[PDB]
Amino acid sequence: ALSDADVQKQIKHMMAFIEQEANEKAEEIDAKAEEEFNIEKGRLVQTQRLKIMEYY
Amino acid sequence: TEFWLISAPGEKTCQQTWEKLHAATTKNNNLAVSSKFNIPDLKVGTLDVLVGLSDELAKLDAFVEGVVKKVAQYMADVLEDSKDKVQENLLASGVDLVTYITRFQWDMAKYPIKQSLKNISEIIAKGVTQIDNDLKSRASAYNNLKGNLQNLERKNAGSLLTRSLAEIVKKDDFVLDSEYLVTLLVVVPKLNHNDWIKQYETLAEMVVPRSSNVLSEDQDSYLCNVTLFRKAVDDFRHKARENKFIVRDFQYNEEEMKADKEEMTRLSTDKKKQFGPLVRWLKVNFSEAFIAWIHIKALRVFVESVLRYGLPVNFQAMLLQPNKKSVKKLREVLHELYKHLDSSAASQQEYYPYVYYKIDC
Amino acid sequence: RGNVFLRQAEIENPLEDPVTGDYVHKSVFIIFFQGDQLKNRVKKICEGF
Repeated sequence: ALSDADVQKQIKHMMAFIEQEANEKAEEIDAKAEEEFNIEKGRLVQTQRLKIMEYY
Repeated sequence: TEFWLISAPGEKTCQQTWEKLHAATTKNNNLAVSSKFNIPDLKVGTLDVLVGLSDELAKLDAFVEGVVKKVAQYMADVLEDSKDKVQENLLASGVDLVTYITRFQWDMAKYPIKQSLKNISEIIAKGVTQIDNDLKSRASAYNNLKGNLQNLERKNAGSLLTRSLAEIVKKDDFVLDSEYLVTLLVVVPKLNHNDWIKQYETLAEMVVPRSSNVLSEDQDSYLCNVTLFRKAVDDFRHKARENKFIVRDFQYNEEEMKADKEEMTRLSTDKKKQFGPLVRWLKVNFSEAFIAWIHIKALRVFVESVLRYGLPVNFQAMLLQPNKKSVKKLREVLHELYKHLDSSAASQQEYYPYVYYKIDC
Repeated sequence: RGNVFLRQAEIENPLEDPVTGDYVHKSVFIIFFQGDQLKNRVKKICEGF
């Protein structure tokens, strides 16, 4: 039940919800970026450390 | 008890006091009991998944409604200090039911809003389901106990023809260490008790004479017996059944009758001892369950309000208790007071211009 | 519960229904929504009517 402009107002609801989903995506993407550099760091650090110790 | 809950867009900050006692948006001219609901604030989470979330939440709400009504029905089927008719004043966690719906308390510790609202709904489902399974087990076990009592009383129910003679006769009433004889307990009614005491000699042969000694006399038929040869049991029964001499071969046993009676007394005392705590467990199960139910009802109302009103979490609701037979006048007045909220599209049927769900007995 | 604009148009000279034969006036009042659940149940309903 919306006038010719309240339809657009609640469309700005739905678009701000797409924005909230994009912000949740940004938060989870950054958090998984944090997790991923940690994981890849652990992996490659272990590989390099192992190679150095075997050579030693 | 019937109770109403209405939510609104909340376009003005004066609605903080209008939730309590507005005069212009009063109900029944400041006569209906109105108090602002203890409104929390929760995250949005989703909207595309939210419609189906609210639908399945309504299905689960009907499910838990059935669960709590089933708990109340069972506690009434206990039929002692808790019934649908008498002693029905069962307090909501030690506080009166009306008093707790009017003073509902909302907590974050049990159910963090930071989690998904689906997470909370499924945790509620898990808890209520464990309660329900424990309730089915409790029903089976304790009603089996009550049925054991009832069936042991069924063994204590009936005339002496079907009721044991543990405390009526003695071990010596028959011939212990019989040579070739059997003290057949041919119970004869009172219409014919005076006849066997003379006919016993002729009713069979190869028997013990002077076997006219009666044992006991009962309202339906007089207990009595007669001693006779093992093969002659057949002949005496066939001759005596025609003169109204009912045959009932009773066996005496002190040990087994005593054991059965001791089992009966054990079951009675243990049943009281299990029945007290049974009421306690039923009370706490029903207790935690309705508090979860009022919480989940408030959650569904919140979800519907967020669906309808707008991106802000600015919304304003309140309980409502109409006076009887004036709630149609409220239907009209609140239609007027809430139609200007929409002012366009929303026949009505169930899609009211306001938010509402009904709570009842 | 859908809140998106309305692509409005009208059909004149309503060619008969393909399968029955009814020359009855028609129009379109179309709206788009994002929810997949809506794309299920709304379309189920319209097929129903």
